[PDB]
Amino acid sequence: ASLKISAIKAMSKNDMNAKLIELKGELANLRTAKVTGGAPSKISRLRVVKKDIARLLTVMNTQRMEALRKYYKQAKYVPKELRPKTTRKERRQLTKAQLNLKTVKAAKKAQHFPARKFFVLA
Amino acid sequence: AVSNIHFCKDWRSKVHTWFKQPFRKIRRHQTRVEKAKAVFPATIKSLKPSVHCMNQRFNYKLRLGRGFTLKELRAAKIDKNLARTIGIAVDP
Amino acid sequence: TKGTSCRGTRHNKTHILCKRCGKRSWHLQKQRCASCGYPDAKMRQYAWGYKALRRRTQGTGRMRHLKIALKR
Amino acid sequence: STEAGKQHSAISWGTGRAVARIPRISGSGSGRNGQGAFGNMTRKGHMFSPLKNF
Amino acid sequence: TGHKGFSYKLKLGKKIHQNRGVPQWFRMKTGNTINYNFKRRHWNRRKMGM
RNA sequence: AAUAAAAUAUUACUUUGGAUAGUUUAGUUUCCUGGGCGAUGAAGAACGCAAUGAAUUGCGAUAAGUGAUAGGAACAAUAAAAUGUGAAUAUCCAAAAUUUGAAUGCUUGAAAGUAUACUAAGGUAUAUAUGAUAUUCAAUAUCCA
RNA sequence: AAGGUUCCUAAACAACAUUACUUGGAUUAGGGUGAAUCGAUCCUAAAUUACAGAUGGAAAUCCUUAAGAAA
RNA sequence: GAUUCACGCAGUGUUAACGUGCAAAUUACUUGUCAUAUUUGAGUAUAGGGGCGAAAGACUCAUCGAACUAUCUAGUAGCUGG
RNA sequence: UGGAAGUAUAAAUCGAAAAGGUGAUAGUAUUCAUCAAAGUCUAAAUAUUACAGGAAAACUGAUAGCAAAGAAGUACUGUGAA
RNA sequence: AGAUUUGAGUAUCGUAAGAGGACUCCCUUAACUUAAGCAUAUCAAUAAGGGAAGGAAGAAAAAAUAACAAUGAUUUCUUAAGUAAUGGCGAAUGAAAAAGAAAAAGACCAAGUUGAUA
Repeated sequence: ASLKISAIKAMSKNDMNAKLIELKGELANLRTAKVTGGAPSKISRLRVVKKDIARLLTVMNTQRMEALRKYYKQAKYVPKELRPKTTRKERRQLTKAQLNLKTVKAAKKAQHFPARKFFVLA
Repeated sequence: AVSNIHFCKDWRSKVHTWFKQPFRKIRRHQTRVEKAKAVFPATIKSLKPSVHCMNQRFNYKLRLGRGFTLKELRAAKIDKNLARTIGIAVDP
Repeated sequence: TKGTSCRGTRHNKTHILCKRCGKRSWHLQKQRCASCGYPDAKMRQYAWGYKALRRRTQGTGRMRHLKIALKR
Repeated sequence: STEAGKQHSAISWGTGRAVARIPRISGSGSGRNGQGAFGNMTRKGHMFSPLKNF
Repeated sequence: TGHKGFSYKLKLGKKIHQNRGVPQWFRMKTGNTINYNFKRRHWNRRKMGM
């Protein structure tokens, strides 16, 4: 695995596209070499190159999604791929504010008649 | 002696065994302790009346009831709206 | 001729591979699967077939997503 | 286990087959089929009165 | 048959691919018991029933 | 009358067989904590992916693994390459996640397919029932110029 | 139709084809199936199955153009 | 819906062969029949107190005077064996 | 249903109120006692052999213990359920 | 033309489905078995079939017990108790108040009133 993720991050978007085309073409010729009787050093190169494409594609996708998250951070209608991670049950449950809601009659009574602190002498 | 044993049904699915009993004590005791730490006068087991038992078989004995009637609170000069907040049971 | 001789013409499949359960239990003329009860939305399970429940149910497969959720 | 040794659909073959009347495993294609069944003296069957947790 | 559906043909090819033995190098691994593939079948011995 | 080839009996050694003894990375039962799936596509099924893999394991066209954070020098059956400028290994994280499956554009037998709209090829949306809002309509159904 | 690699070649004969086999539809490793015109795909036959509707305590059943602001 | 031969098909007789078979119903000769109430492939429809039957309680996957499979179920046994 | 001249539910018919229900032997009357139906919500004490993670054992020790101590619901059988 | 009522098509934002069902709430008129036969009864809210749920669920604040020197929502445990009762009064089935504990908590709609009414 020789792509040096530190170097991928410094590259620009077009450079990533240009590099991805170079890697894919180089990998394609290495598939030919293995079939046509390649050397073990060539075969080990084939395994290595496959990891750069996975490494290279991850950075492009991660950066693109991160930019999208910033774009839709203030948006009213966020795409479902960018909403907070929950389960189906969690979405359906009432909000904590809704659960604790009380009527004005009960809210004012609890204000005027709270649970006192006391103790019994023995 | 004529035997009367009701084992003709599937008692094997009706058997309840008490292997959880030594751990009910630990559960209830720990929760009972947890209540005292949180707000102590809640596990205080708020005050309850002294009411006679029913029927002539028991009527000479006294036992704790549930809640003081509204007339007993007035005689003791306690508001019923304040009684529930200071560990007094009230039973209208 | 109810034995050896009658088995000469057995060259017409009744059941073919199903699509939801993957077994050779799709009845062609009946247009239903005898095992997973296809067309039917609910998977076919019976309380008398307790073994057929343990042969195909939750946890007998990959659990590709549920294994992450339960551990979460 | 409450269901240990009782997880077969076996029935006795009956008489007229030169074999005992202890129940036998159904089906074919394996060595298990046609063997003994739930009976206490058979192999891979339930024992005598099974020990209960109660 | 000579005539087959596309999906059925691929499931025929996989059954061909799975009818192979253990490679020799796998048999030399430390603590290896997998010497023979007991899921093997031959056309004249067992019908795969598909 | 005679023979010990066969036959029989005992012990030693060898053989077919796997009992017995020693042992356990497996089970059984009870108890404690939770009981955390799915249209944001679940459980299940199918196919594919390792330098040499058939099963199994892990994974999804970024393939027995990618990024990030911890982690500190290995793996090995055989070669290679990479490696303290960070190998293995771990994960409730990030990206990614093929064909199906409630399966949900229409069709589906073992079926290969295919229509419209938006952004040639690719990718999205379009099943049924249903709540609120908006818009377009229908019926002199009630009045009504 | 059914079978599913049994097809061709090479190496090799431990097992299998009631002796044996240098043979094999058996072991191992490779190779092999090319369509604008042949078929599937298209149409409909006996028949089959949907939305809405009707029926049922329920699962589900009936209806296939009749019941529908559908087709 | 005449008489016969042939490709085929059935199963009258030998109550032949075989009867730990070639075969969980077959073989040889003989006999009959061999196109319209004929023979036959595929598709399709009919399913358990149900179907189908030129009717034998026949056939419904070697299972039929009520199939196969699983649960009730370790059904009950004054009877037999240990 | 233990509820016995009807304890509960449902159907057909009938069908209240200037209230009324209950006091389990049907009926009428007069007192007594106790509640106030025909709408809704509500923590805690309670259950658990799905499943996941743990801890224990006068349990079994490869014909035993789960069917499964190895690629076990696997090899293999059946058109199929199994 | 206009003011309403009612019913549709489309668009937007969402909602139900399927898995699991050990424990929870229910629908349905099984039989083997016992009664030394058997036909009511028993097996038995039991098997199978079907629906719906959660981390628990169900129930819950008296048209409730009792006849007392009276209690006081619900739930669960002990006792009452194999008792009252039911039953070819045969085989068999069978509770509850009282009393002792674990825990404790009460609040709303409808109807009525206020209407320069919101």
